[PDB]
Amino acid sequence: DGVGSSSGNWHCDSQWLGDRVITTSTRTWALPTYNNHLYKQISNSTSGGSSNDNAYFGYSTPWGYFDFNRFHCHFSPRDWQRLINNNWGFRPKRLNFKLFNIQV
Amino acid sequence: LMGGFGMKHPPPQILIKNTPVPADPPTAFNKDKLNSFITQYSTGQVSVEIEWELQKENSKRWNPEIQYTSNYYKSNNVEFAVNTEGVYSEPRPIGTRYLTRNL
Repeated sequence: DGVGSSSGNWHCDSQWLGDRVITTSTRTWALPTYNNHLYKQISNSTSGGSSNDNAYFGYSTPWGYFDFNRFHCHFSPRDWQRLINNNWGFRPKRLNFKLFNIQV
Repeated sequence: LMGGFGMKHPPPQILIKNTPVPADPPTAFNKDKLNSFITQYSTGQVSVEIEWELQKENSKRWNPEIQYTSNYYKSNNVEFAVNTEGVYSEPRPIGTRYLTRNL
C-alpha cells in the first residue's frame, strides 16, 4: 500500500478452547547480507577437516530462513504448564505465517 | 467465619426416622403409652449430586503458576489411598488457593 500505513498489527495472544489451542506469536527480526550475494562452495578443506568422519561438501547461500520449530517459540512457560498438566496428548493442526512492517 | 458459602436459605435438612413397631400389646386395655418396641434398623443408599458453576483462569501471566502436586518421592503408602488394613486416610489439608490474580 503505502509508506505511512502499517502493514499489520502485533498479535501475540493465545486462546484455549476446549479441544483446541491457538497460539499466536509475534517477533522482530533483522536480516543482514550474507556471503556478499554469493554462493561459496563450502567444504571441510576450507578450514581443517583432517578426519574422514568430518568430511563434508556443500554450498552457502546469501539467503536466510525462519526456523520457529522449537517449542519455546510458540508457548510461554505458563501456556506450557497449562498444557502438560491438563492434557494427555496434543498435535498441530494448522499453521499461519505473516511478514509485515518491513523496513530496509 | 469458618468458611464456605453463607445462605439465608441453605439446602434443607433431611431428617429420617424408622417408624416404631410395638411388641405385643397386653390383652386388657391400658391407658399408658406402649414403651415396648421391636429392635430394628434400616439401610439404603443416598445419591447427592451438586451442580457447580466455575470461573475460569483468564491470566496473562508469563512464568508458570504454582500448582498442587503429589510429591514423587517413594513411600510405603500412596497419599489419599487406602492402607494395608483397609483404612482410608487423607494425609494433609488441601487449600483452594494456588492460582494467582492481580490485586
